[PDB]
Amino acid sequence: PLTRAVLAVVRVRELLRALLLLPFSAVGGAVAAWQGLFNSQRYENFLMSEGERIWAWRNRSENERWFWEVFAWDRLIFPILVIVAWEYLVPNHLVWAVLAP
Amino acid sequence: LALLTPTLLTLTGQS
Amino acid sequence: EVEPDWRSLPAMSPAELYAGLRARNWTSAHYDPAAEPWRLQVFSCDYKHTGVTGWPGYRVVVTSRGGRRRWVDLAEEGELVQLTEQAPPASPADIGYSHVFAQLYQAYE
Amino acid sequence: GFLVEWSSDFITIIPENVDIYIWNVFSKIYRTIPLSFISTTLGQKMVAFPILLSLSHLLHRRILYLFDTL
Amino acid sequence: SVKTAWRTQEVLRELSYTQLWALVGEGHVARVRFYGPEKNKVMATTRASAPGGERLCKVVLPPDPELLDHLVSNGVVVDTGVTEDDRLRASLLVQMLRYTVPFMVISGLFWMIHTWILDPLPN
Amino acid sequence: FLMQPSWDAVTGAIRWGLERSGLPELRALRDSLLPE
Amino acid sequence: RREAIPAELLLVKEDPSKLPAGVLQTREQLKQAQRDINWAGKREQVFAAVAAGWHLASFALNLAFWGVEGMPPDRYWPTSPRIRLQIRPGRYGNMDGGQRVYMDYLARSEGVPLN
Amino acid sequence: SAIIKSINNKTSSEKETMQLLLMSSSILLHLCAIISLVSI
Repeated sequence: PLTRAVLAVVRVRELLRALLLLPFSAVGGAVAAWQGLFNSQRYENFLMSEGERIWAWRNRSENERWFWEVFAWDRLIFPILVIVAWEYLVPNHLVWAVLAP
Repeated sequence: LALLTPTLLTLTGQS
Repeated sequence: EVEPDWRSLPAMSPAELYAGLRARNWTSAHYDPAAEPWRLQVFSCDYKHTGVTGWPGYRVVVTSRGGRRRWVDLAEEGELVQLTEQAPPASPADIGYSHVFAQLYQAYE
Repeated sequence: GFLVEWSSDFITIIPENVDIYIWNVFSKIYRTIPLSFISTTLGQKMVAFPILLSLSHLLHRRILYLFDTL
Repeated sequence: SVKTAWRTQEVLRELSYTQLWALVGEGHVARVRFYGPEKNKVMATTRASAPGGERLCKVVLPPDPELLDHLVSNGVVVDTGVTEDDRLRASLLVQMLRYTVPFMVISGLFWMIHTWILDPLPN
Repeated sequence: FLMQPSWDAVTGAIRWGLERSGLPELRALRDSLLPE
Repeated sequence: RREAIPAELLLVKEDPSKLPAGVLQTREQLKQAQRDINWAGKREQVFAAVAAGWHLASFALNLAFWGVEGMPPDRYWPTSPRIRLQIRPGRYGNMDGGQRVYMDYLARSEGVPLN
Repeated sequence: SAIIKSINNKTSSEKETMQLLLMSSSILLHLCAIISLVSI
């Protein structure tokens, strides 16, 4: 009767000790679930299907890729901005409006 | 910064 | 008095406060003795330097006969004038707290 | 000693490993800018989506290129 | 006339300084907003009763101390382009700018130590 | 301090923290004055 | 031993109806004042919390990436900036005693502790 | 506070355009200064 009473006391205090750390273990279990999703074979199948999709998309989008990488800023927007900005400053002379540019 | 200068020139009191 | 909730409170323009204060200033050319009483509470901010959301200048809470309340935002001291001055500032947009304080000072003559 | 360094070119003394490391760290730091910018600026309300996409792309590439020019 | 043209892209009409006076006199202007870096331009929104309905007109103001009494006398409602809501968003932006530097340095440190040890090149 | 982080703040903070915890550094002073 | 004080010499006596007009506050009013008191209590903390949550969301997003797995190779952006920028040595500034120091730089970059 | 409030008060989504222009031009000024210095 006495030893099981001591066990009942340790059981109640174990209830309290388990509940006081419940947010910590909750975040821990959520992290375990999170990192468990990302080592299956299912995630590997997803990664390989995405690889195929990227390959298909890259073979159909070469003109737009070159446009957005080499042509958009350097040869379309930058010279327009530069000329408009220069002519915004720079008083209404002729040496400054036409000849020096 | 020359576009916003008429706006920001009230923090000094001038026009 | 407790600071109201400036988000959920109807607003009033500074020019409206200026005109309504002229209409209650017996030394002005726009007096009318049929005006309803106003209760003005002039608030200044104290969390200006310690805490985001502080504001400059003054804020007036005008309560009227209906028991309802409105508020005016007098940042921006408009144009410097003395207290013994009766002339609007050439633009309804140059009304700051200097003109409002002029009117409050002259009303109690 | 110090003179063999002080009297030679500097891109031939320094390996490429450090350039690759700097570039990797920079790339990883600034790679979330398009999504961040897009999600910030998005709160005839839908005529602005293509322009926000354009600005995100151009801004990200400008940052990379400024690293390059420096 | 209005009857012999195509409707095109609502914009701001222009009053000189005088039909503004007559219009605010006849009780037709309904609300006025001041703007301009020197505070001498007006955007005036009329009321339905006017000839032409609610429109948005632009006026240039050359100093006239009779303006304010004229406006406030005829029930016009002046206005400033700021609501507590807008100021409260500017405050939020200032706070983000305040925080941007420490977050930047801790991100830089984290990515340095990540690249260096806990995810290097394979060999 | 969280609302307006500043470097002066962190310096003063670490100084006060030394005062509370590790100003007894000046007791390690006297304790290492043992060999001198 | 103690002395006694009449409990009518310790309490004020006035009935609210002997007050000016609007001095008595209703419940409608008094509750709104408590609402404003609470909101003013939490205002600054709330705003700083939002302004930091923005940055934290950005950092969590950058965390979710974790690397390159999922990113294919790109030919406009190789991994070494010298390929991209066309940089190579010339004829001067090249000493035969330089390669030695070169190596130790390498040894200190790859982590080799020998030096 | 004063800088931002002034560009808000003076000149829909126009305040956002002005604020983005402000921040962008400031960062670009600092970067241009640094690069031009280091180019000597």
